[PDB]
Amino acid sequence: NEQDKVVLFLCTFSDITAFKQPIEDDSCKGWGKFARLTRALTSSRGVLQQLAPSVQKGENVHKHSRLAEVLQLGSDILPQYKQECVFKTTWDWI
Amino acid sequence: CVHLNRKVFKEHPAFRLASDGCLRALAMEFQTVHCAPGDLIYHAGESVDSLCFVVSGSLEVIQDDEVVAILGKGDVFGDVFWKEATLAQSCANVRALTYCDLHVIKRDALQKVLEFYTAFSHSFSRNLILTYNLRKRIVFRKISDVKREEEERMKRPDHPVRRLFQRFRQQ
Amino acid sequence: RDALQKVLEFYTAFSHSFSRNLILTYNLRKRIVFRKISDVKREEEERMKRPDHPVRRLFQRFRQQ
Amino acid sequence: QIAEFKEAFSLFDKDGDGTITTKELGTVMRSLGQNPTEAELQDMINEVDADGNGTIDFPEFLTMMARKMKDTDSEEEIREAFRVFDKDGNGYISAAELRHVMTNLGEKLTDEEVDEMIREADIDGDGQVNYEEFVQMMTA
Amino acid sequence: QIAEFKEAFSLFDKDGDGTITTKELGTVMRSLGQNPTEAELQDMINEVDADGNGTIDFPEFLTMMARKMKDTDSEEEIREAFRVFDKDGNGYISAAELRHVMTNLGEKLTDEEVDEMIREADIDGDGQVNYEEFVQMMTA
Repeated sequence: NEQDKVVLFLCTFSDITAFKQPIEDDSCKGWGKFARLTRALTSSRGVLQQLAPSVQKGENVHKHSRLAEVLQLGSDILPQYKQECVFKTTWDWI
Repeated sequence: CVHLNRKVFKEHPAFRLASDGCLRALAMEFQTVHCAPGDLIYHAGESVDSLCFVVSGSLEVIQDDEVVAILGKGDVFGDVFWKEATLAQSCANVRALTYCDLHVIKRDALQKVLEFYTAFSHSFSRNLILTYNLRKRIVFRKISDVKREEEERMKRPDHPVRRLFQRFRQQ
Repeated sequence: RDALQKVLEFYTAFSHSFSRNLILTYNLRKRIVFRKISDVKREEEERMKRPDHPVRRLFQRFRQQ
Repeated sequence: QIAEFKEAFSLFDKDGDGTITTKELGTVMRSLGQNPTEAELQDMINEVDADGNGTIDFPEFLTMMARKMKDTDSEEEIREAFRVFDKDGNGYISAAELRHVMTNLGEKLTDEEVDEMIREADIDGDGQVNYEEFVQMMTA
Repeated sequence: QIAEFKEAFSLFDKDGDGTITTKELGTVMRSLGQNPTEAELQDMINEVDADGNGTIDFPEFLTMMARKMKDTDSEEEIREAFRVFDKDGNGYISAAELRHVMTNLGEKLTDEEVDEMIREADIDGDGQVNYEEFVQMMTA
């Protein structure tokens, strides 16, 4: 805060289903659960891991880049919930 | 007025099932508030008589000096009138954070329109989800209070008063 | 209608002759039932085209209506 | 909703032919952080595709998507009623549609009853009934 | 009210030491128009003082003032309830104060009942209860 008090919490999210592992309690098929995992992690893979479908090792590059985007977002967690000329008059007079 | 309240009618799912006559007879009742930042609409204890749609800006909802709800673009607060038919007090302050554009409607004109447009009012009740009831006081405790309770381990006649608590049991 | 009803409540002997003489050119309450000629053209087209129990009971509710 | 999946299918195909090859599947699977067996990828392609030529169109995916729907019973029954009442399949129920299903189902009503059901079900005043106006009468 | 006496105690002490001597008492008694016996003044000092050194502090007067209170029974009972409910002694009853006296007295209520009593007793909306809001519930 401006009073430096811990007044709020920010919890940001994404979908790491396809990145780690598919685990289903039940599904129609392996491809069906895989398709649901790809459709769920759409804005994760799509607008962040753009050129990453061409490359391999997405856990080493693109997932780390999305975590770094969250790190830059934590750098942008600075607004802190707070409210955020006579020389021109004298200059125009003279 | 319909063009002025297009910012409600094109956005909310509560209004996309309305007749165009209902659209005009609603839009003729919608005031428009330009809330300055830091200025509060409903003080805690004031009468809630007008559900508000937020078409622009950001709002905070303060109950007991604590932010309970942040209201963004496209949120509805106030109180459901047509279910309750009861005037209530605002259990929370509602302050604005930014230059806020609200489209409010008092409960009397709303009830007039909803009594006239009977087939619309059911879909209105089914579709309109209040982002914050300003009647229903929400029960919560502060973390300073449970810190005091954890401090109270160091600390560790009622009969005229506990019967009053039994009156609370009678309450 | 409010000022009209005020006057007609006051002028009682006039209001009967008013009711007898005033013929509405169009009732804006009474919805008039009609069909379009495009619709019966579609019905004549429907000769080429030529489960209900949860819904037809609703139609029986229409019978109850 | 149903058609809104296929943008990620644009992320599925790397060639851009409307036909998902096994190499694009292996590339996106290695991009997923996993090293799968390409024989199991051929098994998944042969189980997924209806063409059966190592590549599948999105209509071949549509049956698997409908199998993976698994929605509620009530919305499925009302969607069945909406599909069998909209003979045109345009998402709208005409008065001729109501008359033809009144004749085909067996419950014969007068034409004023057809227009009465149309005027009572409709709220917005368009002469036709949407799915929300449909479930407004499917509720009671 | 209780602390509002001591300004006249500023008229009591002539030295200005926080300790009423016998000579200041004799001076103000001769100023009262009476010629008392200084032995009886020493008797009054020894009966009044708790220090017992020919001079008394205002805390030594406070017990005699509390004896000379003699207020009503009802306000004394409600003041006893207010003193035992305000464990902080700040003239205000927190919700933690109500919860701790609910646990210590024995009458255990849910936390929503604590906040219900807080919200029903309070009128001005401060989250705490004053003595007038206290006697508002002590009346019924």
